[PDB]
Amino acid sequence: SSLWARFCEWITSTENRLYIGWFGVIMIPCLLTATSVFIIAFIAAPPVDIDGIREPVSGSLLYGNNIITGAVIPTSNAIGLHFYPIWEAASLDEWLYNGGPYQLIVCHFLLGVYCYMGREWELSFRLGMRPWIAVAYSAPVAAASAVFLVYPIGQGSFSDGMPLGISGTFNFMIVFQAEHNILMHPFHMLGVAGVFGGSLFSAMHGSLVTSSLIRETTENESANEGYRFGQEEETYNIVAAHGYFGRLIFQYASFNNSRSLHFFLAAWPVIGIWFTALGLSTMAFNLNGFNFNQSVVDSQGRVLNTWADIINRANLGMEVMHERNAHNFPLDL
Amino acid sequence: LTFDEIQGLTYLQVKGSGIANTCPVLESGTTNLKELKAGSYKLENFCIEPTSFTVKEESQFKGGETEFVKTKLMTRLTYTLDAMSGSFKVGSDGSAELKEDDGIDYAATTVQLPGGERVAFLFTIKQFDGKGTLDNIKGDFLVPSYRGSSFLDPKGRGLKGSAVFSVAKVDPVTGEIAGVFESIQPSDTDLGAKPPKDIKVTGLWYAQLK
Amino acid sequence: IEFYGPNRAKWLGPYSENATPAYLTGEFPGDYGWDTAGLSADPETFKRYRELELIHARWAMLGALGCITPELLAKSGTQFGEAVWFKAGAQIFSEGGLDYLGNPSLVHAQNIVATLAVQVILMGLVEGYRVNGGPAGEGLDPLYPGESFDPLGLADDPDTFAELKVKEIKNGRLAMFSMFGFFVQAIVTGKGPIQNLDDHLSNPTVNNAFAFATKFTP
Amino acid sequence: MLTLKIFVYTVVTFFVCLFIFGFLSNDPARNPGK
Amino acid sequence: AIFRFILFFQGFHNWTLNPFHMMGVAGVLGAALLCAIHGATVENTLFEDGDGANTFRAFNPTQAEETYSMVTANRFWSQIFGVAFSNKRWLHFFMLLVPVTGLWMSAIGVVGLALNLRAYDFVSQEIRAAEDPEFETFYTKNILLNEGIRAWMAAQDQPHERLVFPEEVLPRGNAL
Amino acid sequence: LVDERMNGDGTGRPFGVNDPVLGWVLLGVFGTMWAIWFIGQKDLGDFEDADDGL
Amino acid sequence: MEALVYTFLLVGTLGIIFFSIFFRDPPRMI
Amino acid sequence: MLGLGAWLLVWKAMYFGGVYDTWAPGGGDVRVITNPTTNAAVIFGYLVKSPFGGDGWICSVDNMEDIIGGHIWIGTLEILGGIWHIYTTPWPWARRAFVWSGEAYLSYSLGAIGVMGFIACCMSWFNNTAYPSEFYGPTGPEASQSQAFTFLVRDQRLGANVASAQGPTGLGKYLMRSPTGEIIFGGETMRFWDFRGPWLEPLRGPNGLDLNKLKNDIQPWQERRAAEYMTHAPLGSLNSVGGVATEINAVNFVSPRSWLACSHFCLGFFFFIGHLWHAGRARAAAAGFEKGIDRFDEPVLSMRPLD
Ligand code: CHL
Ligand code: CLA
Ligand code: CLA
Ligand code: CLA
Ligand SMILES: CCCCCCCCCCCCCCCC(=O)OC[C@H](CO[C@@H]1O[C@H](CS(=O)(=O)O)[C@@H](O)[C@H](O)[C@H]1O)OC(=O)CCCCCCCCCCCCCCC
Ligand SMILES: CCCCCCCCCCCCCCCC(=O)OC[C@H](COP(=O)(O)OC[C@@H](O)CO)OC(=O)CCCCCCCCCCCCCCC
Ligand SMILES: CCCCCCCCCCCCCCCC(=O)OC[C@H](COP(=O)(O)OC[C@@H](O)CO)OC(=O)CCCCCCCCCCCCCCC
Ligand SMILES: CC1=C[C@H](O)CC(C)(C)[C@H]1/C=C/C(C)=C/C=C/C(C)=C/C=C/C=C(C)/C=C/C=C(C)/C=C/C1=C(C)C[C@H](O)CC1(C)C
Ligand SMILES: CC1=C(/C=C/C(C)=C/C=C/C(C)=C/C=C/C=C(C)/C=C/C=C(C)/C=C/C2=C(C)CCCC2(C)C)C(C)(C)CCC1
Ligand SMILES: [Cl-]
Ligand SMILES: [Cl-]
Ligand SMILES: [Fe+2]
Repeated sequence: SSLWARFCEWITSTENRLYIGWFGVIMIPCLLTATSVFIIAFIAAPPVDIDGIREPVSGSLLYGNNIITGAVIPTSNAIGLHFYPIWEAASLDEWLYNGGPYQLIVCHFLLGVYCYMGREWELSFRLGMRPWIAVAYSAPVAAASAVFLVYPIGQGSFSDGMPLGISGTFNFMIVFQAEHNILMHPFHMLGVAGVFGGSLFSAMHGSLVTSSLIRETTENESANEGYRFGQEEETYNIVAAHGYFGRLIFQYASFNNSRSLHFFLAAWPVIGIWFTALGLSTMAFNLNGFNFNQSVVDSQGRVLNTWADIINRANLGMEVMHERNAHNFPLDL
Repeated sequence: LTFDEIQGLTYLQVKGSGIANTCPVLESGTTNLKELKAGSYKLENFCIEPTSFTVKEESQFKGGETEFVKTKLMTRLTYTLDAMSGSFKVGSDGSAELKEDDGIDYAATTVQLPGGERVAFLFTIKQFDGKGTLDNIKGDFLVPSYRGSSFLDPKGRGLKGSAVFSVAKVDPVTGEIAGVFESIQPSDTDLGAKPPKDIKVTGLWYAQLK
Repeated sequence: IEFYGPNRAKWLGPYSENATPAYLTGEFPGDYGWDTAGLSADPETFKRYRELELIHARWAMLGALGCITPELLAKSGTQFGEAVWFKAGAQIFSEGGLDYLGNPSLVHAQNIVATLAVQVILMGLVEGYRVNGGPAGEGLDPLYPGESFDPLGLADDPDTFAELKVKEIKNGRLAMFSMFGFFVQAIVTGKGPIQNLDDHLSNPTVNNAFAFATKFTP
Repeated sequence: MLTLKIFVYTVVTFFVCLFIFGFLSNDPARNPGK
Repeated sequence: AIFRFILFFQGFHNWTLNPFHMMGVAGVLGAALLCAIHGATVENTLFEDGDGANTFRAFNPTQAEETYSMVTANRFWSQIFGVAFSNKRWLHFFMLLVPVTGLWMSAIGVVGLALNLRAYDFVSQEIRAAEDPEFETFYTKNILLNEGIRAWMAAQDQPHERLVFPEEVLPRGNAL
Repeated sequence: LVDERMNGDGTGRPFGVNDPVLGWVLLGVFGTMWAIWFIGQKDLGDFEDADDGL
Repeated sequence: MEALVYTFLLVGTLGIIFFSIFFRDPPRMI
Repeated sequence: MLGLGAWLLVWKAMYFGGVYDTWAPGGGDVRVITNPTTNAAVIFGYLVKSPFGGDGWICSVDNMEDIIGGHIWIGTLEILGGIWHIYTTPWPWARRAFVWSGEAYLSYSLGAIGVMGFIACCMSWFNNTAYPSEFYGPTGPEASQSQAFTFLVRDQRLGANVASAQGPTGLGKYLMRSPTGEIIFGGETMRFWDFRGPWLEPLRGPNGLDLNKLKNDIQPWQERRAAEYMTHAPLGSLNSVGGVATEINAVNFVSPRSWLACSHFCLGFFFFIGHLWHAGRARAAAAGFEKGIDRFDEPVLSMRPLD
């Protein structure tokens, strides 16, 4: 009947193909804004003073960068944590010099992905599922917000955020190892265990289910035509697969319940990523990694060397070369 | 604002508006040229505003004659050299002898050209001696070095311009002198890898005798 | 219905005489029972007082909004000469006549006795038409006509229109009390009312009203 | 730039007000229900 | 010591720029993605068999029914993400196929690095940056950083070379 | 100065508002959206105690 | 010259994404 | 009860002994607040100001008068809200907007307290008024400002100029400009020019750093604070070794600001995840499918296909 009622019925319909919902009205236009700025700025952005030391940095395809070296340059350090939109700038040849589109794209992309998580709640509630997909999607959201928002707040500049490009990502990672020693940090090792265990468990489950498919086709055609869509028959003998796994390793490390197996798959890599999401946020506030410098000492008092005392030399080599034209006072980068 | 109108403000009121990047505007003091006594004075706050940065575009589009081209600033509000001082004589008939020794005498700014080409340059009035009578106070300054000798090139290896003052308004009591300012200086070169460019800067200035 | 009936929201809560006055029990919007002087014991007197009160209400709303709006607009971003409703009338005499909205290319009004004459003629027309019924609607109800000057048509249902009656009367009583406040503030402080609000919000304990408590001393 | 700034505030506040008055408009009953 | 090996590749070989290593990280991290997706989907579009809210107690291991609504999860991920699976044969086979493809396509690049055919510097940006000074891409910062790794760590990493660099030879950075 | 700019960084103004022309747009969108919602209130569930919860 | 090749490859990848989303086979029932 | 809790702090400021201000001259000192600034147009500025740099959110609070006046506001407001809710009931626009159950009430409080944790983190890392530098230590920008001021006071008394000392790249080694025209220190504290500390503000004039005051008006207690803050800058480690990661085991130091910030950021982020748990589960339990899709009545096989 009424305009608002018909509009709400359309926007909470479930028959339009890509669902919208009520978080969708912030998810859709803001991410379209971020995409439409990023595609332009990856192609035709003028060089950007990332350092504030009057040295512009080329990042776009038109100025002698390929797909790997192409990147959206982050904002200058003199800009700091100041909110710097288009309308506060003088011209569009002045906004793009001082780290323009990074400030726009990051603040758009974060508001996009949080509302995308809300949308993943909302469509599950509209269909009648149980609502915990957004809880699992909270992990890469945290991993994005730690490098795009939390760490530049901690360092006090938007310069030290991750550059939006392939060859810029590694120049973020190596200098982060230089100043913070991420490898000697126990949260990061928990995240390494998370991603490696996630790959192991994915390959293991996809092996042990594909190894028990019930023969329903021939041996000339595809082995994927044995599953007609929307049936009620369990296409993999989970009893035989669990018996094979129990003969393979252990009978008390069973996980005979399929639901317990799926809880374990849902909770291994998510909790793996959450600890690195905390670890970046802790290293943002200058709470450093480990430090085993000059630990092994002989009976006289001289200094022996270990693998930590080689990683110290590698991090010295990175540190005395990162930001080569800025640092004068001997610390605090 | 004037000088006391600026210093009546607090730092929380100055911070965030651009009032700090200004000479204080001088009141009605025109044509007081006979109201100028002698003495080996000094200046209290010798500030100089620029208002237009033009670059001699050496590229030809008409003939063998090149003009100066209005452009855009690039960094942010990063001009108006401040707190300059020295030794500043006023003579008999209006012969000013103005010597600059101290203060923030340099500011590095970048400026495009229409055509998409950036040019960095210093704005330096280091060690200027202007000895003239209130119309063309001429003399030269130094453009010391665009970057230091300890600068690292991106792969780990490795003058004098013109300046003309003028005097427009004179405070007879406190010695506050305003006026207009012009200068022409070369650009940055990366040590002969790129030939320099002529740059004209126009503006105003302000000073307080003491 | 809560708003009118034998159990309406009376004018003192539990302290409203434990009973209405005996000559009014609901049946009309805005009935709380506050007639303690008893001035409307006769039903035709009571009908005349409703027919007067509703018109004072509908004028008091416009008199409120016209005394708020220029102090907003001129202090925000425009120019009026003077926006305060003291000197809103004195804009004809000021410099070249009354520029409506501060624009010497629209009305630019002079000739104050001609404006008075146009007001007398047109208000005589509409205040005769409100009594007898003329064009754009025959006179059928002196208070609630409901015809082609009410184009959106919300008075179709009896109950929702019965609630909107009470909404109009409640807003009317509030507008009258506010306009009395405007007039007394205009007598006392001699300043604009939104200017009085901005003066009160700066220091609420000393610019209250009691600073202006020794003005009328003999 | 002010012509841009009015437009940006207009679009932002339109979408945020659509959000808030969407969720006030009877959300937890547009489910499959019981 | 594995950390020393990682910084060994990062400072001598520049193992970062190897497309085979890009394949490897894509395989590993996409498998870690799809594990979490499948685990948070299957037990979330689950059926109704028990009474209490503890849904783990409502599974017969000897069962001829299902335990998760394939149609519902298909409609879910079709309306959020776009493309969505419809064949749980192919789903588990794809979970099989992703990380082994990543690890084999990393092993090929480790072979190519063993032969010292490293993904070190290009032609074009280097010959352009030797000519034009102010170029300074993140690429030409990573190379100038890896040189700082390789000139500092070597003199104590490998003593059988028998080299002691003077401090003037080291990449200093002009008093950072 | 040399050029023209809003100079809105570091000010500390409510909602980033500089002109009252800029200030009116907030209410001018909020009130109309509220009015459309309050009209749309007709076709919703209004009730005494028919509450949507456990 | 090669920038056009780069842009053509990126736009073609996005086009295949578009056709994969919208012009798929319908996942049909029993 | 919370309103009386706020009025306890108001009474302790106004009448009982006093509160340690960090902006009293001659070093920080305990004083008695006499005029708490309770201007509504000033106090409701901080709730609306932009949460980015320079401007700052309520972490940019500076005055103990403003702090105690805001607590006067909260003490009135919470008592008024209590007297409101004891005698009122929720109105139908809120009786249909909410999920009314047990776990839902926990769900709202978890998200609220997660926002509380994030605000506490950004308070304890940046502020120096409510968390004074003499008690908790220097802050992030304060360390860099202290280092630049210490080396300027060092190199001033030897012969080199403080103004014309051109740095490596043309910019000032010691003094340079802000983006908004002020005169500040150089190096990398151009990201930290928004700093306002009591050891630096008497040396700060209308345009920022007064060159005359840096020539003439340096205080010995300011010298001592600057000499100790660059020594005890917040550069921790998990094994409690101070300095950078490329530093030998010299000083057992981690600042308490780092522990407070990191711990409350993690403990707020987990409450946020708990809110994303319970706000889904409560509305699902109120709807009636918190235990799974029923096999008979399925909401998908009634709908249209999408094709
Ligand atoms: C049970 C508690 C209760 C009390 C104490 C009141 C109080 C009042 N209500 Mg009521 N109400 C109460 C319950 C409720 N009221 C209402 C809804 C209403 C309405 C709509 C109205 C009232 C009105 C009134 C007034 C009726 C008598 C009067 O006209 O004042 C006369 C007496 C005074 C004005 C004395 C005031 C004392 C003050 C100190 C005087 C100041 C002295 C100055 C110094 C004098 C200035 C000096 C000169 C020289 C300038 C009275 C003030 C009427 C009203 O207030 O209109 C203005 C009115 O219209 N009430 C509801 C909702 C159903 C209630 C439910 O609980
Ligand atoms: C033009 C003024 C006016 C008039 C004629 C009426 C008329 C009426 N009102 Mg009403 N009213 C008004 C203004 C007016 N109202 C205002 C401003 C308020 C808000 C405070 C109310 C609030 C109100 C309530 C709460 C109730 C009524 C009721 C009534 C009805 C019976 C009472 C009666 O006999 O009133 C006769 C009134 C007059 C003859 C007005 C005399 C005016 C002179 C100048 C004396 C007024 C001096 C004033 C009291 C001084 C202080 C002013 C300040 C408080 C504003 C009657 C139809 C009752 C009812 O059933 O509603 C329909 C009822 O319960 N009135
Ligand atoms: C902290 C404790 C607390 C809690 C849990 C509640 C909870 C509630 N209150 Mg409430 N209230 C409180 C304190 C609290 N109140 C106080 C201290 C007061 C006195 C001012 C009130 C006064 C009050 C009234 C008058 C009413 C409620 C109502 C309600 C109910 C619905 C709220 C709603 O839908 O609007 C949630 C809030 C909004 C939709 C506001 C819009 C949100 C925008 C985006 C932000 C702007 C708000 C504000 C200006 C913030 C500035 C911005 C920035 C600083 C973030 C709910 C049970 C209503 C009800 O039915 O209960 C009787 C109602 O009518 N409350
Ligand atoms: C379980 C671990 C844990 C631990 C050990 C701490 C420890 C701490 N937290 Mg904390 N916190 C935690 C978990 C934890 N938190 C979690 C999970 C959250 C949610 C994310 C928070 C959220 C949180 C906030 C929001 C804040 C802290 C703060 C603090 C610190 C001071 C506590 C305080 O001010 O009391 C709080 C006090 C009360 C709850 C009640 C006090 C009320 C009385 C009436 C006041 C006394 C009146 C008067 C002044 C005294 C008498 C005077 C009289 C004569 C007049 C302390 C280091 C505070 C801090 O210092 O920030 C860094 C702070 O602002 N925490
Ligand atoms: C100057 C700026 C220029 C900006 C240009 C913007 C370009 C991008 C616009 C997007 C175009 C592609 C989608 C359009 C097709 C579509 O609507 O689906 C067709 C269906 C059909 O619906 C049906 O649509 C019917 C209307 S119609 O006649 O069929 O069109 C309707 O009646 C019916 O109810 C409904 O079932 O629409 C819907 O399901 C919902 C409509 C909204 C969904 C589209 C927005 C999603 C965009 C994704 C954003 C994230 C991407 C990030 C960047 C990679
Ligand atoms: C709402 C807005 C948010 C969503 C927008 C983004 C949507 C992304 C759509 C992905 C399109 C990929 C289609 C795969 C081809 C396709 O259509 O798959 C179709 C396939 C359908 O499965 P079926 O059950 O129908 O197969 C039946 C069997 O017979 C054969 O499998 O779906 C999947 O398996 C999902 C896998 C998605 C994997 C996506 C990974 C792609 C990564 C990105 C690659 C491009 C790089 C981008 C850089 C430029
Ligand atoms: C610096 C200070 C910053 C202060 C920020 C203030 C933020 C305000 C947030 C308000 C939240 C309101 C929540 C919804 C409130 C809500 O639930 O609406 C519903 C409510 C009525 O509900 P009902 O439907 O039950 O009404 C009763 C009948 O309809 C029953 O059938 O209406 C109100 O009470 C509005 C209250 C004032 C709202 C503000 C006034 C709106 C109009 C003002 C716009 C002017 C228009 C000018 C045109 C140009
Ligand atoms: C009921 C009762 C009962 C018991 O028994 C007894 C008693 C108590 C007696 C009673 C009571 C009564 C009362 C209270 C009354 C009151 C009234 C009023 C005040 C009205 C107003 C009323 C008021 C009103 C109308 C008002 C109106 C207004 C207006 C139009 C305005 C206009 C205007 C404007 C726009 C503005 C411009 O620039 C000008 C002018 C021209 C100025
Ligand atoms: C002492 C202090 C102060 C002040 C304080 C205060 C006064 C505070 C308050 C504050 C406030 C006053 C806050 C507010 C809050 C509220 C909110 C934040 C809201 C939110 C929203 C919501 C909750 C909603 C949601 C949803 C929607 C969207 C709609 C409907 C419903 C729902 C649920 C669905 C100062 C400044 C001085 C500073 C210092 C400290
Ligand atoms: Cl530094
Ligand atoms: Cl680098
Ligand atoms: Fe699985």
